[PDB]
Amino acid sequence: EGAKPTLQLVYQAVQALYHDPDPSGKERASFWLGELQRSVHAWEISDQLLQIRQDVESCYFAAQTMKMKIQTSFYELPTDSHASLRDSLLTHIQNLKDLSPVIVTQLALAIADLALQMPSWKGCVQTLVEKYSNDVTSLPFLLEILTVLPEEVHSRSLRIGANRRTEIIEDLAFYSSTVVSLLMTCVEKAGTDEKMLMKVFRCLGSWFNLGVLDSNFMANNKLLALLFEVLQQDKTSSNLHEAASDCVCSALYAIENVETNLPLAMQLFQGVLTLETAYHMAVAREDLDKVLNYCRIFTELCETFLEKIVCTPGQGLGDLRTLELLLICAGHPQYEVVEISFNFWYRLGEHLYKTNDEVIHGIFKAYIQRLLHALARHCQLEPDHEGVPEETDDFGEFRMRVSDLVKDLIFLIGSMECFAQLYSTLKEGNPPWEVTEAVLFIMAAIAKSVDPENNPTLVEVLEGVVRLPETVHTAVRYTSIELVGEMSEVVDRNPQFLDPVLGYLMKGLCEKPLASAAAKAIHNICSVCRDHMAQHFNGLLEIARSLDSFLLSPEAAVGLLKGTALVLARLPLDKITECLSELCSVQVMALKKLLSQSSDPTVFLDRLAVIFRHTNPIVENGQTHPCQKVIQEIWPVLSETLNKHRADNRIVERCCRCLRFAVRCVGKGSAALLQPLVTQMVNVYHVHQHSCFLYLGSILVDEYGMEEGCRQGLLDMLQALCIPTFQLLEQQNGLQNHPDTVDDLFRLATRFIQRSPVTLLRSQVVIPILQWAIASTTLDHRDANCSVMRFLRDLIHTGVANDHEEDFELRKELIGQVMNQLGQQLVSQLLHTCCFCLPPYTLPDVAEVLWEIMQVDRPTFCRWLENSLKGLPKETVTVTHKQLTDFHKQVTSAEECKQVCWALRDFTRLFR
Amino acid sequence: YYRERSRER
Ligand SMILES: [Mg+2]
Ligand SMILES: [Mg+2]
Repeated sequence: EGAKPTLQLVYQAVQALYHDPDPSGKERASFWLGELQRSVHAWEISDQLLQIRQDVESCYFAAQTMKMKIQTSFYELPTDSHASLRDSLLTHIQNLKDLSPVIVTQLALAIADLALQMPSWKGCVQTLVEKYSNDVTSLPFLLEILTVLPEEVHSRSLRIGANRRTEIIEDLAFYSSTVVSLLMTCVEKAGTDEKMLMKVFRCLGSWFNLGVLDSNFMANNKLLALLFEVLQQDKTSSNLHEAASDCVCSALYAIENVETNLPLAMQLFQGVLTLETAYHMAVAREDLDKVLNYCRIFTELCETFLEKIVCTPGQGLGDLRTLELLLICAGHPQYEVVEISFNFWYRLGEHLYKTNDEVIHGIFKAYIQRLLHALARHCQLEPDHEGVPEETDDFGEFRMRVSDLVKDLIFLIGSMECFAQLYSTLKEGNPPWEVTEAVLFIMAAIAKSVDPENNPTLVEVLEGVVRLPETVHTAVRYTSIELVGEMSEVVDRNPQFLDPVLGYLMKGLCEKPLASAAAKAIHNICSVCRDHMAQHFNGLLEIARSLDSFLLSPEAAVGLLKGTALVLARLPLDKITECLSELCSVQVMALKKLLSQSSDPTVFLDRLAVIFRHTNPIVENGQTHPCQKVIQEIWPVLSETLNKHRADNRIVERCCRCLRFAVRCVGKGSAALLQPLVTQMVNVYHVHQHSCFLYLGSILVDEYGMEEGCRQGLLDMLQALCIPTFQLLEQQNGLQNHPDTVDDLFRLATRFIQRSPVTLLRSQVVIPILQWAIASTTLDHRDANCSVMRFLRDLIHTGVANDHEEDFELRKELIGQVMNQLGQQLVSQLLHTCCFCLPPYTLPDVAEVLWEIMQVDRPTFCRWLENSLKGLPKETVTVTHKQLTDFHKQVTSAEECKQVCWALRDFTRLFR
Repeated sequence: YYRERSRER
């Protein structure tokens, strides 16, 4: 025998899962039931719970458990028992077909997943239909099985091979005639049952999505006529409407090429056009369910025929009546309707942009302005709105979505023509405030893209904005400020408007809800007009000093400092270093105050960061850098602040971020900070392993790696930082638990291998780094994997790069040692992670590493790759001999790195 | 969110 859980124990656990008075008692039962599902005991327990049929809770748990075991643990079943499990599942769904629909889907999903993994069940669709089609009570669950079976063909949670999946799809296509014939019988029998038609529609759309239905046979098929028949009738409920809408969208989306499926395309095209009457009927009854459904059908129709709309507009399947349907939907007062079609308008603009033909553009010009006219009305705030427009709720994100869409479609109208059009509608009619606000919002979207040569109509709009009194609505003042920020180029070309614009932005800067928008606009004027801004610099510094007392958001304050730093860099070298110590002291003194106290230096660290980041003056003739002097004044308080909050990863992160831009700004200068910073970095990293010290070290190596006097100190820093790093990675699941450490470690190693490779390759710490690099390729992490692959790529490239250099033969020899001891292991680990461990996003990075290995020694790579292919688990025909052979041929006989990537895509696809 | 790195080259 053996220890097994008993039926009484699981029934008591299932009851406790739903009905335990102690709320912690049901999470205690949930944990144990989860342990049961992942155990070998779950097979028999689920079967017996489904045979007893005690209640809905126990039967649902058993059905879900059966599904999970079949899709995750099918190897636990002996092949001898596959047929017994199928018969049991078919028996269970028969007995429980009326107990609960949610139980039936789980059993249907189990039957589907079982068939997909049981090739001995040949023609399962045929056996299922000619066993249950004659019983009207068995049709509901028969359709459920036939609905979820195509869905599970591409289930990520199943991991069937690409070769097996091709067998499945062409076997399901062979029986597509019988499932279509079953659906026609399902509408002849009980065709008035609304629930029956929904099951017929969901099954039809599922087989459309799989792409196995006959196009010409479905074109002349009554199922498609019934589909549009119910979408015309007003009496159809919301459930049947959604089922029919999804199926029409599935049929339209199933047409990937309009000429191959021309008879079907014409039938669908004619069908949706007849739904316009039903659309207006749905709008009159305020049935927002159907309205959104029709807009999805309309949007998908234009998506399916987007090629014909652009190629032959106004003729045949390019008939512009399709766009007229979308413009009708754009007229609906609810903005949730028009935003359904926003993706199509992007594609239309993208395709119209490709065809560099202004004659084709002119065909659609009217349709875009007609759409833009509707989008401007949707952006209108309510007439009783209080303050500035929201930018974080549903209506705020919609306005930002419209702003991006108008920027991408404005070329079809002409930015200059559309800008003056919106501005002319503002003078006449005495518009309400919410209308003037929305029109100003659209104008701000296209202001950056209008040619600033036609000054008259442009410079007079800017002139009218600064003359706005404070009596105007807050939202109108808010949007007008952002418009000025977008018109920074018209100010640079007409410099006489600088003072009126700066003055107007000053007033909004001194108001609370306009402070952020005014700081953003001031920043835009600073970066664009930084030439003739030396006069207004003194005023900017005054704002930079008393910056903290302005009710500015952290982003607005940083952006305001960025603008002041840009105009400062254009000043003479004397005035730069003079004003820089002042602007930093107001942040330095505040940092000293925090050392005598909540005390959160994040704000003042970020303010020092943005100052160093954008203070890049033209230093020539061997002059001293103005920021170097300020770095030595700033260093002690930074080191003091860093040592206090050394345990807080967030504050340390902002400290190193400020130190990053400080070193970047000065460059090889400020070498005095090398010894005290590196010393503090190693000491703090010994107790608290913040990965940002590895990144900060990479900046030092990137900035001082080429100077021979620093290569030893940097190598000592690397050997020092690697001791606590390896202990962090040697822990169980250390790679998965510390991915940021893996990321920043090979950022440091990459900067080392490209600034001083001979120093690293001839050291002792390069051996553990190489071993961790090969081990880190298994880590499923976007930033970590990109950093590791980049290191391996540049490490191997060292034996090829700069063949003109004096030390080329030494690098070639040093890389040959790495190739001999680790070359075969690297190719095998790279092939292993691509097929089993990593998602497809890593393939271009892996391909670049494989490409570099072929550059160093191509014939030896052919041998290493042939070995890794032979010793590869060719099982999920998982990998045929021709597929192994073609892969080795495509990689080794590749002339570009792209060919290695394409070979990885095809080969790696076989394992998922 | 507070962690910021430099982009690729
Ligand atoms: Mg040289
Ligand atoms: Mg040299």
